[PDB]
Amino acid sequence: SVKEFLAKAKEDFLKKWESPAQNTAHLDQFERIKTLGTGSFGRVMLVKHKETGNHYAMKILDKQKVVKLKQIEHTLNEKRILQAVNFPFLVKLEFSFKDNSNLYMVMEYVPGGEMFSHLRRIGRFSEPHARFYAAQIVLTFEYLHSLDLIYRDLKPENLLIDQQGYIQVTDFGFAKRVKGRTWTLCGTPEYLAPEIILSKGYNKAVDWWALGVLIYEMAAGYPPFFADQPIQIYEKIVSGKVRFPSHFSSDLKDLLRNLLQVDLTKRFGNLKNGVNDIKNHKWFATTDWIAIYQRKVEAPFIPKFKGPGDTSNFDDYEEEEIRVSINEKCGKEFSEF
Amino acid sequence: TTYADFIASGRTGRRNAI
Ligand SMILES: O=C(Cc1cccc(OCCCC2CCNCC2)c1)Nc1nc(-c2c[nH]c3ncccc23)cs1
Repeated sequence: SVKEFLAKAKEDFLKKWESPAQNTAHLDQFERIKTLGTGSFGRVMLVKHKETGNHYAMKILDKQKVVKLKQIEHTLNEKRILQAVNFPFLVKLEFSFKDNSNLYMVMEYVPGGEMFSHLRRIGRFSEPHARFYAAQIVLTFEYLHSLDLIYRDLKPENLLIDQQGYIQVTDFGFAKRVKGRTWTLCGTPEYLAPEIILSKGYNKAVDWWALGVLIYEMAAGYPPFFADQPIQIYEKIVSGKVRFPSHFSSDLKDLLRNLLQVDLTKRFGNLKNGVNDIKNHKWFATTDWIAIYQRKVEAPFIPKFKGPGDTSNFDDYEEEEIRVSINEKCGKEFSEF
Repeated sequence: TTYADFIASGRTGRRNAI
């Protein structure tokens, strides 16, 4: 059963959570190929492991930039959580290490690109297509929340499509293990729950709100709350009002009204029946939850695969050389990395 | 349309975190 699976999953998690993996590779063991993505602290690059021949995605964080942006604790959270988790829809962290200048997390390379890219290009996904991806997020959040983890950055930009057309959840930069409530203002403007915006303490229910934003965006092709500036987006989120496109089914509309719910005593995922309020909703009635987990369901979309290190499903980025200082920077702050 | 309003907005590209 689910309870039996979750018990054994918590046991494997806590062993790695209590005794994390550290310094499991060297920079000189990889060949840098291309930048797959960027952020304020660095970039994600396609790398090749010299000894195995395998391709990986290596996230590089400049420690000085992490310190300047007050993200030391968030960065330690990311690496500690990632090395400890194991779920079919979470990207696997293969190695981690650090040097004088940077932090490195080497993960399995997902070549099918971001959901964001296919979503913007295509326009919108049909309801069975969006339901397929949403189901995977539901099982992923059920796994993470049972471990007391909050993801806090769900968006199409963070969801990668694998060779079998399944989702690989990426970027644990805002992920946190917290038993009670938390207060950090973080995430993406369009996906923030009203309680984050209103500087109230919040919990795991912000992830279920983010799920509502994701399902709406997948099915409509645009988020439920958009504007040109973040400030205008927050005004829209905190005021009730959500308009659904006329092509949305009654079941979709009903489930979204229960996910995009301001009232925490009424928001799905949070209540007494928990995740089963979502799993058992009528919009998910065709979903075989075990087959989705086992990856036995035929994906509505399989991306083009040219070669193991092909980057055609990703955008091009300005390349910048990796500079490793002769002097160790922020050693005390990133000691446990 | 809402689509046209979205497509014409400055937030159709990759969205940054806060
Ligand atoms: O993390 C990033 C972006 C990224 C990369 C590098 C530096 C970054 O700076 C952080 C800026 C703040 C963030 C904090 C957390 N929330 C979002 C904003 C962000 N990309 C990731 N890619 C992968 C990845 C794994 N396998 C892959 N396969 C192909 C392409 C990418 C990947 C894992 S994390």
